[PDB]
Amino acid sequence: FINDRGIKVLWEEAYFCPCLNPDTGHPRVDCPRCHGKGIAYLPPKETIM
Amino acid sequence: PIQDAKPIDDIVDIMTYLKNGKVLRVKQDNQGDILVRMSPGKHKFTEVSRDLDKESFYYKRHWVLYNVSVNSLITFDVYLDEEYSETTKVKYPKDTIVEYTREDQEKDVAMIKEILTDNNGNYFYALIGETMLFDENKLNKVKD
Amino acid sequence: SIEKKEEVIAHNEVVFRSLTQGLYVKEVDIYSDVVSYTKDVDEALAMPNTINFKNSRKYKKLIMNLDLEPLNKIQKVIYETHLEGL
Amino acid sequence: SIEKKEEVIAHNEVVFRSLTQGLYVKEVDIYSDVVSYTKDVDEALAMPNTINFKNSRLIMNLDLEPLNKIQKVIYETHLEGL
Amino acid sequence: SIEKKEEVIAHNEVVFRSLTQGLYVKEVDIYSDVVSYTKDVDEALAMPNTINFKNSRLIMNLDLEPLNKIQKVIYETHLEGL
Amino acid sequence: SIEKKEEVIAHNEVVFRSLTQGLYVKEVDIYSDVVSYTKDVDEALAMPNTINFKNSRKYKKLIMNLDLEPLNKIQKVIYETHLEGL
Ligand SMILES: [Zn+2]
Repeated sequence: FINDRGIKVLWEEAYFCPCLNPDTGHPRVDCPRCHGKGIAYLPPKETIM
Repeated sequence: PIQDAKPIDDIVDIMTYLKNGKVLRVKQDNQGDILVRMSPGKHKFTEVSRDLDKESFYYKRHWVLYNVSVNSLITFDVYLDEEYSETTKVKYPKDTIVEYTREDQEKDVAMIKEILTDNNGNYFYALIGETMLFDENKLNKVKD
Repeated sequence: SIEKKEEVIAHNEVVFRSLTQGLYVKEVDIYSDVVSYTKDVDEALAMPNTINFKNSRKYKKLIMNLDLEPLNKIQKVIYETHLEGL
Repeated sequence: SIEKKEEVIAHNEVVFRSLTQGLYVKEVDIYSDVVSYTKDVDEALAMPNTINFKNSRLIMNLDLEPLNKIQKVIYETHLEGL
Repeated sequence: SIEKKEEVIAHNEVVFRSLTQGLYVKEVDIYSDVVSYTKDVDEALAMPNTINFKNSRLIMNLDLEPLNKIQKVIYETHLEGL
Repeated sequence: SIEKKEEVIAHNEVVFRSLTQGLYVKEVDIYSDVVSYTKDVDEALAMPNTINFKNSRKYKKLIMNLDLEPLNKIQKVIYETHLEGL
């Protein structure tokens, strides 16, 4: 049922980047893992949803 | 000849090198190049990196898990990361659609079979079905 | 008689030198080509190289220039405790 | 290699230590006789290491093992090539 | 064509330039010896171009290629027909 | 010895002239017929002609009058840098 009514979608999990400032607790403006957002992401997983 | 490429043929050799732990470089189509690696320690699993440059005090590679498909390895070209050459400065890449003229002044299409050069830097090209060498000007890059 | 020893890193940043001219870069243009120079290490186009700032993007064109020699400028402070008897 | 270096002596003191237990002195009484001991090397009771003080008051106990403590702090830089 | 025009000289200065590297001077030391160079033509170190200054201090280095820099700024109008 | 040159446009506006009278318009009535005149370019019924203000509507009746000669009054400032040697 789910595979039938769903749409193909890329699922990528979220995790806090190591680049977070240890003292303020807020992220670097630019880094490869996360582009200013304080949360990085894992490789995508193909999924129907 | 030129030493800028040494592709691996058998997937068995690829797996053997992965067991040894040496990094690999895996090309893609209209997409960024990939590095692949086997994780160390107790648990063995494949890891990948989107970065390509050599490790240094100012540059470190990032590794993450991924369910790499054997289809990619068997199909796509693979090299040893340490011994890979970034570019060979030639107009036409290897395995590229090209056009030429035969000995009887007949036009024909082909793909590049070999890329060669002399000691003075002049580049000669050999096409499929043509044993003789062709000048860079004599070839024509066919549009997709 | 070093009773105890400790080390600290104050700064760790990259600095570039021209191979032939022997000068250190200080400024670049919009295209990121060198505009100015100095013969002073204390005044240079420092690129941070701490743990967080690795794998930068601001100076990719500068790095690939063969005329430039990157240098890892690192500053340290080391504390040594001596016990010299009576 | 080294591009620039300088050495300075932040402190120079005399530390008192017991001969039997091996622990340094931490706290003392009115006459400066020992009431507490500590295993730390830095927190131990200490006095300036100059002749004037020594002439200005060893004096507390017969456990006669003072220890001249000297602290060296060094500033340096490197230019490590690629 | 031109209906009205006027020319004025906003600045008139002397620029210093190296003979070998070809880069102009940007920053200098206490004695005004060179410590920095720049490729820019306008940002380069410069001094007023008048005889009094010249007599009041070429003096810094043997790279004897100063450059008289003169800036012309012109105001004009046109009445272009149809 | 022009080391470098640059140009700037300060104003760009339209001004109208009577073919026979030689005067410049300054004022119009509700019907947009000419009411007044001047022999001074600095005081005229200027129509803006910058990039944004093209294809106006305020002066359509005025434009079609054959007795009037539109003129593109443009004001410029040009900076020239001279290097005259020693
Ligand atoms: Zn991050």
